[PDB]
Amino acid sequence: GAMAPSYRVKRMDIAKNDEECVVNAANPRGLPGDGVCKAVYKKWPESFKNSATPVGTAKTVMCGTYPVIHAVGPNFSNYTESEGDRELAAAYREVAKEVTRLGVNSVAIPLLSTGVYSGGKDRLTQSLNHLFTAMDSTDADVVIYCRDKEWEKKISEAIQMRT
Ligand SMILES: CNC(=O)c1cccc2cc[nH]c12
Ligand SMILES: [Cl-]
Ligand SMILES: [Cl-]
Ligand SMILES: [Cl-]
Repeated sequence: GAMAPSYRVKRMDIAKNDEECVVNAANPRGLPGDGVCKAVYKKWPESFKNSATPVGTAKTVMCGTYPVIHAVGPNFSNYTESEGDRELAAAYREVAKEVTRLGVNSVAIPLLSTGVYSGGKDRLTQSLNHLFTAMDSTDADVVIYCRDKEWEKKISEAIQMRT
């Protein structure tokens, strides 16, 4: 475990992370996809061997010895707000199981269902709070990765409001 488990946020490409494993915002079919998923495909393409997994689950595939945790959030274009909320919470609970099983001391993680799968709604708070519910009982250092400058400030605020 980490000596003093922490949350941090960085505004940069998750393919450049400084952590012991990465969470992909995957699609259910193991396709290269777009956004985060395509960045992860360019950096760790070997990790897409038999990475297909259902919505609300996570599947780990090693790229060398580097673990890529493929976490499949719901596409809110297709799910009701109610069912999508349940599947988004479930994906993050499966990420916490995988991070624990792997024995890593740090993990890089994007906010699931906040981009192309957001159904055109701002889900920063919803996705981050499900991230915290899952990861708070883990002892890995968690480093959240984002792109937007306003999102960086809001995620940083949310982390510090708990400390
Ligand atoms: C944390 N987010 C990202 O890393 C990300 C998001 C969207 C597109 C690209 C391309 C490279 N990285 C991306
Ligand atoms: Cl960057
Ligand atoms: Cl997304
Ligand atoms: Cl962002």
